Amino acid sequence: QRAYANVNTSLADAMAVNILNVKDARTNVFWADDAIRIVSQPIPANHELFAGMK
Amino acid sequence: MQIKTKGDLVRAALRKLGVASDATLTDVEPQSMQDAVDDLEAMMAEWYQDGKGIITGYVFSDDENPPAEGDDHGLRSSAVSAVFHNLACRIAPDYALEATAKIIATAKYGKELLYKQTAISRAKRAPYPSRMPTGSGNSFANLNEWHYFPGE
Amino acid sequence: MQIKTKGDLVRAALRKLGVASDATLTDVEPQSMQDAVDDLEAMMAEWYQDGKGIITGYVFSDDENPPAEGDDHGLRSSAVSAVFHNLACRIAPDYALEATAKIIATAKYGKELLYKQTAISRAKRAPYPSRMPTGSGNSFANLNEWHYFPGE
Amino acid sequence: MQIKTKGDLVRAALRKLGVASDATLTDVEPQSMQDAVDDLEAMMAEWYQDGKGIITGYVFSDDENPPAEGDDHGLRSSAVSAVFHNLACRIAPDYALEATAKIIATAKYGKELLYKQTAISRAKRAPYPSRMPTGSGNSFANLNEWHYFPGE
Amino acid sequence: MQIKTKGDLVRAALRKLGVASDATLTDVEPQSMQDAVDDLEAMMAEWYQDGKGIITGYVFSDDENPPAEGDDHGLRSSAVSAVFHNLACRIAPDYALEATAKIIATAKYGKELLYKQTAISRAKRAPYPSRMPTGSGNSFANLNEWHYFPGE
Repeated sequence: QRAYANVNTSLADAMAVNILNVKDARTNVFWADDAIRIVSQPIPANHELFAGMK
Repeated sequence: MQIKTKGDLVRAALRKLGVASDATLTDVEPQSMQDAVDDLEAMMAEWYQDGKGIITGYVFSDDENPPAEGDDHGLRSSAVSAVFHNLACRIAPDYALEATAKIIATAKYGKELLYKQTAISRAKRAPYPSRMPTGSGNSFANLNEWHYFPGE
Repeated sequence: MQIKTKGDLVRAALRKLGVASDATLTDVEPQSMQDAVDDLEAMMAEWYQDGKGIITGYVFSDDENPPAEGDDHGLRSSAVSAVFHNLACRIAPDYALEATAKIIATAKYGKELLYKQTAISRAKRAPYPSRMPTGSGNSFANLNEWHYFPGE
Repeated sequence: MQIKTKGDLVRAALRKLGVASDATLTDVEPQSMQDAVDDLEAMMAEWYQDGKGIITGYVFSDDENPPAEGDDHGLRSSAVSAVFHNLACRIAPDYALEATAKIIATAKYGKELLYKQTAISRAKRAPYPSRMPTGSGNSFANLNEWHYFPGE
Repeated sequence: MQIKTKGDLVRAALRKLGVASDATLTDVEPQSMQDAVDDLEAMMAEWYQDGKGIITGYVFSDDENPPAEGDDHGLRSSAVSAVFHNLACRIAPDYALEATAKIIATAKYGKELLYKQTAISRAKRAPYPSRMPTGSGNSFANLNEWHYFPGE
C-alpha cells in the first residue's frame, strides 16, 4: 500500500485548510489527454428509447 | 377489528381455550396475562427469524414503554386468527390443558396461510449462469448487447 | 333469505352447536354473541386474504360503527350455510364442545362450493411466450407485422 | 424482550411444565431454581460443542461469579423460545413428570429453527481439485501459466 | 460449570432419577454413593476401551489415594450431560426404577455427540497401495526414481 503514497504527511488533528480560490475567475484548464474520457454507446434499439420507433 | 393489542390476542386465546372470557365468573391474574404476552413475544420472535422467516408486520415492544400489553400488534386483518390460535396452542400447557383438535387444525391452516404469500414472493428463479452466451438473436438488436451473461 | 345479519349467522351457528336454540330452552347470552361475532370477523378476514383468497361479498365492519352485531353480512344466498356451519365449528371450543361430524362435513362441502366458482375463474392459461413465432398462417399477425408473440 | 436472564428462562420452563407459575398458586423454590440452572448450563454446553455445534450467543458463566442465576443469557430473541422449551423438556424428569406433546413438538421445532441458519452457512462447496486444468478460456491464467487449480 | 467431581456426577444422576437432590428430605447413604461412583468408573472404563473406545478426558482415580469420589473427572464442559445421563440410566436398576423416555433419549443423543468428533478424526483414508505407479505426471518424483507408491 505504501507504494501508492502521494503526500508526505497525513491529516493530523488541528490542521488548517486553505481555499485556493478566493475570487471569481474564469478557469483555464490543462490536462493529460487520457485523463478525461467520454464513455460512449448508442442507445439500445430495444430500450425504453427506440422500442417503438424507426 | 376488535382485536388490536397483544392482550386482545391473549384474551382471545384464553377464550378459545375456555380458561377465561368476558362472560366468565373467574378470571386469570395479570401476572399470568403478562406471562402469556411474553410467550406471544417469544413465538413471534421465533417465527420472524430476524427477517428471514414469516413476515406479518408484528411490532416488538421495547423496554422503554413499560407495558408490552397495550401496544398495537401491527398485524393485518388476515393474521389475527392464526396468531391467537397458535398462541392458545402454545399457552395451553400453562393451565394443565391441551388444545383441542379443531384449535390445532385451525392453527396449522393459519400458519400455512400466513406463509403462503411470502413463499410466493420468495419463489424466484436465479439469473443466468456466468458462462452462458446471450445468443445471436440478441446481437442484431442493441448493437452493443453483451456476448455473455453476467451471473451472480 | 331470512339470515340477513351477522346476528342471524351467529344464532344459526349457536343452534347448530346446540348452545342457544329454541329446540332447547336456552336464550342467547349477550356475551355469547360478541365473541361469536369476533370469531366470524377473524375467520372472514382469514379467508378473504386481502382479495387473494375466497371472495364472498362479506362486508367488514369499521371502527366507526359501535355495534358490530346488527350489520348486513352482505353474503350471497349460496354462502350462508357454509358461513354459519364453519362459524359453529370455529366457536365450538369456547364451550368445551366439539362440532359433530355432520357439521364438519357440511362445513367442508360449503367451503368447497364457496371456492368452486373462484377456482373456475382463476383457471386461466398464460399467454404465449415471447420467443414463439406467430407462423405464416396468422393473417392478423402478418397484417400487423408481428412475427413473434409479445408474451408478458 | 422480557426474558433476559437465566432465571427468566428457568421461570418460563417451570411455568410451561406447570410446576410453579401464577396459573397455579405455586411459587418457584430456590432449590428448584439452582438445579434447573445447572441443567440449562449443561444442556447449552452440550449443544455448543466448543463452536462445532449449535451457535446461540449464549454466555457461559465463569466460576468467578458466585450466583449463576441472574446473569444475562445473551441469546437472541429468536432462540429464547427454543431454549426454554428444551429446558422444560430436559428438567421434566426431575419431578417425575412428563412434558406434554405440544411442549415436545415445540422443542423439536425450535431446535431445528436454531440450527437452520448455521446449516445454511455451513453448506459450502469444496474448492476445485488440485488436478483440474484451469481451461484455456481463462486467458489470464493461461498466460500466467496457472494451468492447474491449487486444491485443498 | 458446577459438576466438577465424580461425586457431583453421581449427585446429578440421582437428581435426574428423582431419588436424591438438595431439596429432598431423605438422602441415599454414602455407601450407595460410593457404589454409584464405582459404577460410573466401570462405565467409563468400558467406554474407553484402553484407548480404542470413546475419548473424553476422563481420569481414572488410583487406589493409592483412598477416596475415588472427590477427584475431578476431567471431562470437558460438553460431555458432563451425556456422562451423568448415562450414569442415571445405568444405576436406575439398583433402586427398582427404570429411566424415563426423556432420560434414555438424552443418553443416546449424548453418547452420539461424544463419539462424533472421534469418528470424524478416525475417518481416515488408507495410503496408495504398494503397487500403484506414481505416474509420469509427477516429474519431480520421476527424476528421483520414485516410480511406485511405498504403501503401508
